[PDB]
Amino acid sequence: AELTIEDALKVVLRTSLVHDGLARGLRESAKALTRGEGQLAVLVESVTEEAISKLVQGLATENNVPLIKVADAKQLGEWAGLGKIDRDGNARKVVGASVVVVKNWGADTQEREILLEHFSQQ
Amino acid sequence: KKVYTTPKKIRHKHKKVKLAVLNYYKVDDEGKVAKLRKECPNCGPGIFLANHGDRFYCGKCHSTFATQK
Ligand SMILES: [Mg+2]
Ligand SMILES: [Zn+2]
Repeated sequence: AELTIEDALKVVLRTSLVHDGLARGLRESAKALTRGEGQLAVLVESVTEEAISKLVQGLATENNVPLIKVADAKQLGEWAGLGKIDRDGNARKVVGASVVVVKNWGADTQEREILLEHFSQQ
Repeated sequence: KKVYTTPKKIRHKHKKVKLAVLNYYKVDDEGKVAKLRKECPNCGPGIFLANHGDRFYCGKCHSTFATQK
């Protein structure tokens, strides 16, 4: 299986982390959405009380929609790298990443862009 | 050496009374958003006013408001 299984969002996130352009957490994400900063939106599916998700949706709506599904949040966090050192390989203490919004991007083109386009044009 | 004085009253740095998912902002419909209080005029939107009895301020500019809202 050569085709990516929604692995042109995770990569983007990683890139952002590397270059320091991630609005992780909710307030930060909201802020990003509000001004010329928040370009891609990343909201958790499994949200208790549905409230955070709703908020995120609202934010997305407000001017320009940059949203996507997200696979449980924890996975995303893991991919990003939430934990120092963590032995030789893997073995990171699990953390729920919560709401994330992308600033900067950094890396250009590749499959992420395509995915974004697909999400957009309907 | 000389002995230390000992009045008694000690003062520690406050732990801050941290709170998140704060009851500011709202949504009624679902699609659109309904902002509570107001955003900053000086800085861009995303930052929110502090509301008191005819007294306001904001933290990104440490504290610099005067006019009511
Ligand atoms: Mg002394
Ligand atoms: Zn301010």
